[PDB]
Amino acid sequence: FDLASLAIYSFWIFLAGLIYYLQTENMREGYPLENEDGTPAANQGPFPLPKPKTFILPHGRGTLTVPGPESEDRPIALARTAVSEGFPHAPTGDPMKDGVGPASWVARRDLPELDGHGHNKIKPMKAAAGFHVSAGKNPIGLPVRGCDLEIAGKVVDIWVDIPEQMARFLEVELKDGSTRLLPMQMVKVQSNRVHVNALSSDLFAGIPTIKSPTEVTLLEEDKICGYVAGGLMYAAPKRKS
Amino acid sequence: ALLSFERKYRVPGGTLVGGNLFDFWVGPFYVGFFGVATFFFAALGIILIAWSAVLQGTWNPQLISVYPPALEYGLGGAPLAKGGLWQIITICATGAFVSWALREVEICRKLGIGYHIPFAFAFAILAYLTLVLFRPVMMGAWGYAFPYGIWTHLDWVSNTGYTYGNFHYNPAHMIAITFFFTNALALALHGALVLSAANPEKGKEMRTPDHEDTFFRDLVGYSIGTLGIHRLGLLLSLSAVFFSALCMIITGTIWFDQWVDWWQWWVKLPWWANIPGGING
Amino acid sequence: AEYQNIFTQVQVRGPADLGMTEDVNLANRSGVGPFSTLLGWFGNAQLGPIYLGSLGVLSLFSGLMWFFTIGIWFWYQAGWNPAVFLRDLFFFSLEPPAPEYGLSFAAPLKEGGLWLIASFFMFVAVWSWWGRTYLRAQALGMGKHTAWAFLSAIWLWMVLGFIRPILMGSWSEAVPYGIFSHLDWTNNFSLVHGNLFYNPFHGLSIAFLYGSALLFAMHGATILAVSRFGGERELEQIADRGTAAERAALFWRWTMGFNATMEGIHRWAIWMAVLVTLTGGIGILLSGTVVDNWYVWGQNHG
Ligand code: BCL
Ligand code: BCL
Ligand code: BCL
Ligand SMILES: CC[C@H]1c2cc3[nH]c4c(c3C)C(=O)[C@H](C(=O)OC)c4c3nc(cc4[nH]c(cc(n2)[C@@H]1C)c(C(C)=O)c4C)[C@@H](C)[C@@H]3CCC(=O)OC/C=C(/C)CCC[C@@H](C)CCC[C@@H](C)CCCC(C)C
Ligand SMILES: CC[C@H]1c2cc3[nH]c4c(c3C)C(=O)[C@H](C(=O)OC)c4c3nc(cc4[nH]c(cc(n2)[C@@H]1C)c(C(C)=O)c4C)[C@@H](C)[C@@H]3CCC(=O)OC/C=C(\C)CCC[C@@H](C)CCC[C@@H](C)CCCC(C)C
Ligand SMILES: COC(C)(C)C(=O)C/C=C(\C)CC/C=C(\C)CC/C=C(\C)CCCC/C(C)=C/CC[C@H](C)CC/C=C(\C)CCC=C(C)C
Ligand SMILES: CCCCCCCCCCCC[N+](C)(C)[O-]
Ligand SMILES: CCCCCCCCCCCC[N+](C)(C)[O-]
Ligand SMILES: CCCCCCCCCCCC[N+](C)(C)[O-]
Ligand SMILES: CCCCCCCCCCCC[N+](C)(C)[O-]
Ligand SMILES: CCCCCCCCCCCC[N+](C)(C)[O-]
Ligand SMILES: CCCCCCCCCCCC[N+](C)(C)[O-]
Ligand SMILES: CCCCCCCCCCCC[N+](C)(C)[O-]
Ligand SMILES: CCCCCCCCCCCC[N+](C)(C)[O-]
Ligand SMILES: [Cl-]
Ligand SMILES: [Fe+3]
Repeated sequence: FDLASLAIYSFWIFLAGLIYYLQTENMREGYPLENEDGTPAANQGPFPLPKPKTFILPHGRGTLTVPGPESEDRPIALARTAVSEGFPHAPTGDPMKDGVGPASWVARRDLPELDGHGHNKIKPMKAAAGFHVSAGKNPIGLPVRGCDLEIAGKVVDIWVDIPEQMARFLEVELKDGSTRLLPMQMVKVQSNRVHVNALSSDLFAGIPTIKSPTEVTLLEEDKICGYVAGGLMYAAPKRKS
Repeated sequence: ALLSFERKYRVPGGTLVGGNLFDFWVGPFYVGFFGVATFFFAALGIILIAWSAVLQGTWNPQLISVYPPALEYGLGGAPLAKGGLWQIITICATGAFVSWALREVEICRKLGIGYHIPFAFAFAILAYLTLVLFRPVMMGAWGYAFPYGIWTHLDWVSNTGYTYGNFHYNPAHMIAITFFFTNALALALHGALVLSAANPEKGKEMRTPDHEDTFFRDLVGYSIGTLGIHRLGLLLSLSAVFFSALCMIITGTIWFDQWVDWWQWWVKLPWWANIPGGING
Repeated sequence: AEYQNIFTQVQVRGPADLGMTEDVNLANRSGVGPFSTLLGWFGNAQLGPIYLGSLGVLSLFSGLMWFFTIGIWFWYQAGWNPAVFLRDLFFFSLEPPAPEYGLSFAAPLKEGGLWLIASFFMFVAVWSWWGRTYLRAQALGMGKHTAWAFLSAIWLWMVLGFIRPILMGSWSEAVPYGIFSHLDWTNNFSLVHGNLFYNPFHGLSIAFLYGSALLFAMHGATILAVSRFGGERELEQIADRGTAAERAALFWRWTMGFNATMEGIHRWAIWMAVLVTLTGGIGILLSGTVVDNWYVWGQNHG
């Protein structure tokens, strides 16, 4: 056998170990598998858990070690629809309020993400030095329309990402005078309004709310983004088209 | 078996067809109506490719090939041994890809995410349909489409391109290669930049989205940003497949001569055409 | 319709970002260039600043010298006639020394001594630029991933113009500088070697390039699909898993019966792409040095 035939045989062996490395490298969240009852699954599949690695998080926020002991750290309201594995799980309540399905949120650190300088990554624009709208229609002051074609509230500020300089949320004011953050990726900015297809007008009050008006925390975001996305499924009887 | 975080997302709903009938999983795999269609099509055609592996005579995979109807059958049907199998199997594969895509849509609605993935998968499906369907129909014969075989279909890439000279000269093909080359460069970078960050020098702290911006602004003097590089990747990719389908829809229809010759339009432009000097004067 | 997050609806601008400092030398960063509203619809609107140090200028000078050297010879070919120059632009070529000059530098200017000059500048440009990638990573405290990946590309380039030419015994084996000419060289190369479609590394290289498009398509779409949960902010999804990362993983588990992690998918990414040129360069380097005809080799060792 010649030189080329070695290089090619040698390669296929390299490639498999790579696939193995990659596959295991990708088991650092979500594993070991569970039965729907939360106990460890009998079948883990052919690949072993990797050895843990440890991330040092900036600004004294500690470390993360993956893979690690895993859990939701929250009550999940759902119940089996059938007597064997592999079926859907019926929500035991209001799925939006309960935070299940498309309405799901992870329980992330309840603390805002910080920029590399240790400052909040996300500010309402009003408190963001020298930040303004550079291009496109300015949404501020527009009324907000829910998918029921009713007016949910009005836009009172844009929450921006300081180091990436983009708009992450529209702060929206409801009838009672309190506000809510709407994911920027989940609204349509029109010339005469801002439209939200995911939520009906009446569902706007239900949006999870933040603690400090000047900042928002990872956990809070997840609850907000989760709830909003969930309306795509759960608001369908209120969506006209 | 479920991922540790999985159960909270497996909830009734999201289906395009049949309500709660097919709404359930087998192991990890979501099923739904289009899971079922996909199986049907994919398995039917897989049985049919197994059968052509009889009429051909061999069970070896480097060998088995299903050739299209010959150029004399035109757009009509052909006997199963004579390329009729191909037509069915082709129809089958179209059935499995489209089912697969809409299945992803169904999976999408249930997860409350956007449809971007099966939208992007559409372009692949679309490229394939160009080669096996659109281009053959514009041309008049099924036989102009590529055979299904590991090596023999490669023969058809060579045969086809060399009909037109060195195929490098198809201009849509050029734009296609430019997008692939760039995508792969952009994939390499993107992957590197997130990795260099999450896994910085030994014992240091994780870097930040700012460190990423900084690195590239340091390096090339511009950073496209973390929303942009995903926009970029998606765009570079789909553009490559778009110009691939295009480069091949125009070849054998609007342009059938040697592609290199298409370029004389520029060179015979009246202002510089007859000037002496250079290569063409 | 639903907003799909392909183009920005409202751009927003603050002060210019001068970047993170760490161990970088600030003397060698420029001031911030202007702001493109054009770019802002897709990516960031800010150009600059840029770090140009000693190794930076060496690279940036060399690469211009490589480029200018080709252009001068291109003008000569055009007979210094601007209208010809633009007409024949893809047809011009700066070719390497003929095979009789072997690996020697003694070949005349018009005979491809020019081409060796131009290559030298290119050689310097890339390798300096390579270390530039490492260096900027070092100063930020980051991984050398970018530079290790860029090596993979340098590999194919090093094989086409340099290493394979040495091994074959001449510079004439190298690639000419020109648009159509180099395209021809590519196609002529395949024929001379008995059809690279028979080269197993070539086939693999293709698989990775297609796969690169397939992967990045998947990935990019996936991040946009989950950008409603803050998906694109990947480093913090790594440090603390979000509902973005979760439904991202689960789309793919429910579809193909397995999935990735917010960190893991980038290992897939870097390797998918890197393997393209990696296998590519092996495929080329083995061609003519060892394997004469890929169809023929493939008749036995297949
Ligand atoms: C000598 C031959 C000619 C030549 C002749 C041709 C010809 C002929 C064609 C190309 C095409 C292409 N050529 Mg060319 N090409 C040449 C030289 C090159 C060179 C080079 C370095 O020299 C490059 C980089 C390229 C690059 C390209 C791309 C633009 C394109 C292939 C991508 C594509 O279309 O994907 C599209 C992707 C698909 C079609 C995949 C579809 C996937 C489907 C939907 C899903 C399948 C699922 C599967 C069944 C799953 C299996 C089941 C598993 C269990 C999961 N060519 C030479 C000069 N080239 C082709 C093209 O553009 O066609 C559109 C084409 O037809
Ligand atoms: C797109 C332009 C040309 C084309 C040009 C080339 C060229 C040129 C080459 C290939 C090569 C390949 N092509 Mg082809 N190929 C075409 C269209 C197809 C289609 C299709 C239905 O459209 C398929 C399934 C394939 C399949 C293949 C693979 C056997 C191989 C690597 C693909 C890859 O890695 O992509 C990236 C995708 C992934 C990594 C995902 C995994 C996809 C797996 C590998 C597909 C396996 C299919 C299996 C062999 C057969 C499926 C049928 C089963 C019975 C169900 N080609 C058209 C005609 N293709 C290379 C080769 O190795 O040839 C021997 C090669 O050099
Ligand atoms: C007639 C045409 C021949 C053919 C001949 C060849 C030859 C010859 C080669 C390839 C190679 C490739 N071919 Mg082939 N190829 C054919 C048919 C195909 C088909 C097809 C559809 O039929 C496809 C899809 C491909 C695909 C491919 C790619 C997978 C591979 C290129 C890798 C790459 O990304 O390089 C692009 C990346 C680089 C070239 C790296 C460059 C890195 C350097 C450092 C960058 C320097 C930049 C410089 C400083 C300028 C800066 C400018 C800035 C603006 C400042 N070939 C047929 C059979 N093909 C290459 C290979 O590896 O083969 C194994 C190769 O050598
Ligand atoms: C291995 C997988 C892919 C890959 C990866 C890859 N490439 C890379 C990297 C990586 C990981 C880098 O880190 C590195 C980089 O820094 O890119 C941002 C790079 C790079 N790959 C590049 C290009 C490139 N990559 C290619 C391919 C690939 N790269 C593979 C597909 C190709 C192809 C397909 O052939 C090309 C052409 C560069 C962008 C960069 C390396 C640049 C370099 O070496 O710099 C040389 C320095 C110079 C100064 C060059 C001269 C510049 C002139 C041509 C300018 C012309 C205009 C000017 C005269 C006037 C302008 C005035 C205006 C006012 C108009
Ligand atoms: C458009 C950008 C790129 C792209 C995107 C893309 N592909 C995708 C997706 C996306 C976004 C998916 O979501 C989906 C997926 O699940 O990805 C893992 C997919 C996918 N693209 C795939 C492959 C693939 N993509 C390719 C390319 C591309 N896809 C583009 C480069 C290629 C190339 C370049 O050759 C291949 C081979 C699959 C992994 C998956 C679609 C799987 C699917 O549809 O499953 C249903 C069908 C079956 C299980 C089998 C049916 C088979 C039988 C009917 C017989 C075989 C048909 C016949 C044509 C045989 C051909 C034999 C070959 C030797 C020619
Ligand atoms: C009006 O225009 C002006 C005057 C401004 C210009 O100057 C314009 C200039 C042009 C328009 C130039 C156009 C340039 C091109 C068309 C570029 C074409 C280039 C390619 C197609 C590149 C393809 C591949 C090239 C490769 C593979 C080269 C590899 C290089 C080697 C690795 C380098 C090896 C170095 C050598 C051999 C020398 C070594 C000697 C030592 C001892 C170290
Ligand atoms: C749809 C069938 C799935 C398998 C497709 C082929 C996988 C590619 C790896 C083949 C390995 C070849 N080799 C040289 C190791 O024998
Ligand atoms: C059967 C032996 C397999 C040898 C091949 C090893 C696969 C390479 C794994 C990549 C390693 C990634 N890493 C840890 C260096 O970053
Ligand atoms: C080339 C990409 C395809 C690689 C094939 C990977 C097969 C799936 C392996 C992961 C299995 C996951 N699981 C369910 C066992 O945990
Ligand atoms: C990589 C740069 C690409 C720039 C693409 C330019 C298209 C921008 C989209 C314009 C539409 C913007 N708007 C607000 C009117 O919707
Ligand atoms: C790939 C795109 C590269 C764009 C490079 C833009 C950087 C220009 C920096 C100019 C510096 C401005 N100033 C004031 C110092 O002159
Ligand atoms: C011939 C050069 C081949 C390039 C080597 C592949 C680079 C991939 C980088 C993966 C991880 C990098 N690291 C830090 C482990 O070295
Ligand atoms: C990093 C992901 C790994 C995916 C590897 C894809 C393997 C496809 C097989 C290519 C066929 C090469 N061949 C048969 C010509 O030797
Ligand atoms: C290279 C082409 C091979 C594609 C086939 C991918 C196999 C699917 C693996 C899904 C894992 C299912 N399972 C049983 C391990 O859980
Ligand atoms: Cl959009
Ligand atoms: Fe990413």
